[PDB]
Amino acid sequence: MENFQKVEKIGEGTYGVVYKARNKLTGEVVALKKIRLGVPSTAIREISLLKELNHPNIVKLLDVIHTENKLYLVFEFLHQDLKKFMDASALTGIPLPLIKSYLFQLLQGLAFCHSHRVLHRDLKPQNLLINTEGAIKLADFGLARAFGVPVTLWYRAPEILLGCKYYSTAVDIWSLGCIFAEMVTRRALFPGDSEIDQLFRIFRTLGTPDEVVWPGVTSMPDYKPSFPKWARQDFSKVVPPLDEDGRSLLSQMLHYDPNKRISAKAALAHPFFQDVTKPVPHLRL
Ligand SMILES: C[C@@H](O)[C@@H](C)Oc1nc(Nc2ccc([S@](=N)(=O)C3CC3)cc2)ncc1Br
Repeated sequence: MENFQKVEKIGEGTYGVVYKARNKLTGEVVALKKIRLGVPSTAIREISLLKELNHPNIVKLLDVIHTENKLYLVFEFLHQDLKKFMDASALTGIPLPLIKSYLFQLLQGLAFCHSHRVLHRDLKPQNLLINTEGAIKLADFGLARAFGVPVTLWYRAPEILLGCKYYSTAVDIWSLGCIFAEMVTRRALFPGDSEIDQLFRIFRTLGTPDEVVWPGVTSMPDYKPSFPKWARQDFSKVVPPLDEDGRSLLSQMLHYDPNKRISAKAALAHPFFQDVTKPVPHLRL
């Protein structure tokens, strides 16, 4: 920490506080994360593995600093998050080709991390970071598991909400699916204020799941036979004015059954991405 000069606080939550900071002697400008507490050894090993994990759509973890029995993480700094960018574009909306770029790259990031069996688990607009060049990257990949972390529910896959202890990479596709739809419509897709309300907002839109669409669902830990039975709605109603290609890909990203939910790899090949390009955004910094 004495090697770093804090500039401003840019975030807070699970893992504590995040600062924009300058390395007092290199001059490099970084994002510094102080982890919230010595540090268990399994957490050190796992975070060390994450440092290896380099890809253009993943926020580079530059340095792990474990000292005075605290853990600091030093990340590359990007200048804006997707939430602020969505708020600033709320009057016009983000152009579809930039949405498509951002989705494509984000699926590239997941594909990569998933091929290394690394899971995000807590995707949200504040974890997705952009630059002036038209790139977008995922921040905090693998932190949940490295740290054994057990509040925004809005992007939570139904299998987590119904009490699956052993969930898969499919939980990140679900989240990214809810973010895709939010970019398109300019409203959060499932804005739950509690876990049951989150679940029930999902059921009211996609239909109450059952054994036919999701084998095994009724035996899940927090499944209750007393759940109300709502009928599924048309995506044409959910995400106007996304085209049929985009709606087809979204529904596959929002399959109830995690084994039927599209992989990031397969999603990259979806016809929605046939005319993808890489626009640059208008960022006001
Ligand atoms: C993912 C989340 O904890 C974050 C904190 O981490 C990072 N944040 C950033 N940069 C950054 C994040 C937010 C904003 S913002 N849209 O202006 C916010 C309203 C103030 C600007 C830059 N760069 C690497 C990391 Br890692």
